[PDB]
Parts: sequence; structure tokens; C-alpha cells
Amino acid sequence: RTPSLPTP
Amino acid sequence: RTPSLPTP
Amino acid sequence: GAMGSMERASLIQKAKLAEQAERYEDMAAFMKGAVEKGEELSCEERNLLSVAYKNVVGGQRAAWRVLSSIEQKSNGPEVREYREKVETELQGVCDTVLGLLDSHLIKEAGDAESRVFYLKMKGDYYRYLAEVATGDDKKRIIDSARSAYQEAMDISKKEMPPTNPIRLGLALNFSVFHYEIANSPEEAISLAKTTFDEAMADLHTLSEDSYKDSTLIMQLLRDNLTLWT
Amino acid sequence: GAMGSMERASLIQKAKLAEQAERYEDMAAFMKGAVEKGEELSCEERNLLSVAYKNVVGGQRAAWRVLSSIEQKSNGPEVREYREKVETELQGVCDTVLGLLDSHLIKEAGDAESRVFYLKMKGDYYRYLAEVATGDDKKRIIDSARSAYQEAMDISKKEMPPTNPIRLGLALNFSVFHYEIANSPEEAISLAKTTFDEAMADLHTLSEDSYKDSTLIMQLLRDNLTLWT
Ligand SMILES: *Cc1ccc(S(=O)(=O)N2C[C@H](O)Cc3ccccc32)cc1Br
Ligand SMILES: *Cc1ccc(S(=O)(=O)N2C[C@H](O)Cc3ccccc32)cc1Br
Repeated sequence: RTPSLPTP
Repeated sequence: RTPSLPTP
Repeated sequence: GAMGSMERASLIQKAKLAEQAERYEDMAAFMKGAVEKGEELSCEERNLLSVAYKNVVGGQRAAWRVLSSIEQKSNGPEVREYREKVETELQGVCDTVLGLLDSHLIKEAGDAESRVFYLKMKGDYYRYLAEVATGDDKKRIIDSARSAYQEAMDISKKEMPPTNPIRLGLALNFSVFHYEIANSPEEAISLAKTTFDEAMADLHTLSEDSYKDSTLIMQLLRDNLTLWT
Repeated sequence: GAMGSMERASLIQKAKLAEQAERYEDMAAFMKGAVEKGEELSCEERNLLSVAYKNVVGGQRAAWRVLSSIEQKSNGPEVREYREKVETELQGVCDTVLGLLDSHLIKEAGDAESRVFYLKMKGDYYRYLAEVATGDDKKRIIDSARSAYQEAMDISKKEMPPTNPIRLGLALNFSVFHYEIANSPEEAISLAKTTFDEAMADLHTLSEDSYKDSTLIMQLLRDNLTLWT
């Protein structure tokens, strides 16, 4: 499953 | 704070 | 919401505290409370909302995949029952957020920064529903995600420079949508490439801090393109 | 408990699933349900109970410390309010576990393995209450932790070899109690040293797998002794 925008 | 038994 | 009796400023301060304590369920409840006060959200407050719910749904999505994977590998009812439970709770969180966006966050968002940010969220949360959806209901969910993303893309293209982090994050997630949900890997790739290229041509205009922000997301685009090609 | 209508075997299977999904709140609720069926717990089931609640309270303890630390460093009411909220919820979880131990886990535990395991838990959960307690209430909480630990030590000394992982974990945590709660660093050190030494003299009797288990905990003892001396 490809990374979407992470949550920093 | 010193480590107690961890939860594996 | 039990948050009705608490000050907006206090809910915001408690949301910041909850972030620090890594208490994302509380953070979400606090930011829900804040939204329900009815005032528009600042930039910083929009981010608190985003971080709170992304953490909550991320945990649920991860739990869902583990269980769904066990369910498949076992081709007794407990795995399915429990996966349905997690799924229902995930859907509840998605519906909560979408409820907030629709009542009345999006319609009160006049500025491009605010509207694209919320429309992007709308796409993301329909996308999460689409991840667990089965059959024709799925088609409509998918169309709702695409329509929300598309509207946000159209605004960001008219109103924001190509290096804008929100425009870039939007394009990143919309591309993920194309790749993982819409079965359009070529659309995914084209969008990621085009977005990356136009941002790179505009990096020369940025300060050191804006450059750092933009390039961070540009790297995430390149990583996906590498994986996809 | 809403778990009354679910089979014991299903609650146990769902607890295992929840562990895999890293859903420790669910895991705790499932194991609570299982305990409330009234049957004694196996070894494996005791561990599921322990892991579920240790994860839940560990998150709360960590959140508590962050907030309490912010509270101190700021010598508005929101930090105190929210720390009290987290604290109350932690106390609720501790009281739940202690309620389970007292009704009727401990009193039905005939074997040394089961009784020491539950008495150890009792000590741990009074210790967590003591961590957040203020004044004279604290003294009684502290005495309850010590009395529970002490009874477990007396049984484990009569009934278990010095390399028994439960005896070792007990001694580890009791030592932590002495160091961090009871203001007896010398008692802490003596116990850790003595426990370590007697286990080491008995390692020769163990199989390769028992040796690996014992030495793992022996290392945790040595790490504390290094920190404390
Ligand atoms: C969807 C989305 C895009 C951009 C941001 S952000 O506030 O610009 N931001 C800060 C930094 O520029 C990079 C970054 C990475 C991850 C999350 C947020 C940011 C927020 C959001 Br939501
Ligand atoms: C308090 C306590 C002590 C020992 C165990 S255990 O089931 O023996 N165990 C397995 C292994 O021997 C080491 C270990 C490390 C961490 C947690 C459990 C274990 C359980 C418990 Br609770």
C-alpha cells in the first residue's frame, strides 16, 4: 500500500 | 524513571 | 458534544496538550468541540484537526488491514465479526469528519487555503470509506472522493503557486487515490510527475524555510513514482 | 460488561486478534469479559490479561507524565484540568484490574504460578495508583502495594525455583517499587543483586529455552543495578 501524506 | 518488566 | 460547556480557547489548548501526550482520541474530541463552536478555523487549528483525526483513523485502518488479512488467510466467525466491528467504527469516524466538513466548514471557507484544505480532507475521508467498501455503494463513495479532490485541484491550480505544501499534499493524496482506489495507475503517475516538475521549476522563488517544506513533499512524490515505475 | 452474551472461547480469540491489531483497549475489554465468566485463567490467558492492561495503563501513565511535567514547568487551568482527567481515567483502569483480581481471581488461585502472578499484578496496579497519589491516601496505597508484593515474594520463595521468570519479574518490579515509590534505594539494590545471583547459580539446570527466558529478565535486573549504582 503506497504512502499518502504522513501526519507529523 | 527506572524500567519495570516490559510488556512484549 | 460534551464539549459544549468548555471555552473554544480551552478546547484548542487541550487539543495541543493531547497531541503532546499522544492522546489522539481526546485530541479529536477536543477539535470536534472547537469546530462545533461555529467559528471558522485558523491555519494552525485546521492542522490540529487534521493531525487528530488522521492519527485516529490511521490506527483503525492499520487494525482493519491486519484483521482483513487474517480473514483472507483463513479464507470460526470471530475474525469477520471483529473486522466488521473495527470497520463500523472506522466508518463512524469518517462520517463524523465528513459531517464537520459539510456542517458548515467547507461552505464557510472563502479563502483558497481553507477551501482546498477542507476539500482535500473530504477526498481523504471518502477514500478511507472506499478502502473498506464493497460493490456499488463503493462506486458512489469513489465518485464522491474524486469529485472532492477534483474541486480542490481546480481551486489550487487557479489560486495557489505550484510549491504550496497544501497543493502538493493534495496532489500526492489524489495520486494515491488514482493508484490504489480508482485503478488508474497511469493517471496516478502523470499527476505525480507533472506536480513534481512544476514545483521544481518554482523552487527558485522560495525562502529557505518554504523550500524545506516544499521539497519535503516533493520527495514523497518521487518516492511513490519510484515505487510505481 | 457487554461481553456477557459472547462465548468465553470467542472473547479469548478476539483478545488475541486485538493484540495483533494493536487494539489494546479492545483486548482489555475482551479479557475483562473472559475473567467475568468466572472460570480460572490458564497460563496463556493470564498473559493476555497482563499484556492488554499493561498496554492500556502504560499509555495513560506516559500521558500523565507528559502533562504533569508541563504542569510543573508552568508552575491557565487547562493543564491541571486535563491532567486530572487522565489521572481519573488511569485510576479507573487500576481499580478495574484490582476489582478483577479481588473478585475472585486471587482467591480461586490455588497454584503458586497463578497466585504469585495475580499478587504481582496487584502490587503493580497499587504501584501505579501510588505514582499519582498525594498525601496520606498515598501511604495506604503504598502499603497495599508492598503487602501484595511481599505475599507474592514469600510464595515464590517457597514454591518456585530462583530462575522462574515470574519470580524474576516479580523481584524486578518489587525492586522498582522500593526504588521509585518507597524511597528505599538500598532495599531496591539488595533485592535486585540477591535475585540476580541466585538465578545465575541455578542457570545450569535449565534447557536452552528456559535459559533464554531467565537471562532476558536477569539482564533487566543488571541494567537497573547499573543505573542505580
Ligand atoms: C494535506 C496537508 C498538506 C500540507 C500541510 S502543511 O501544514 O503545509 N505541513 C507542514 C509542512 O509543509 C509539511 C507537512 C507534512 C505533513 C503534514 C503537514 C505538513 C498540511 C496538510 Br494536513
Ligand atoms: C510478570 C511476568 C513475568 C514473567 C512473564 S512470562 O510469561 O514468563 N514472559 C515470557 C518470557 O519468559 C519473558 C517475559 C518478558 C516480558 C513479559 C512476559 C515474559 C510474564 C509476566 Br506478566
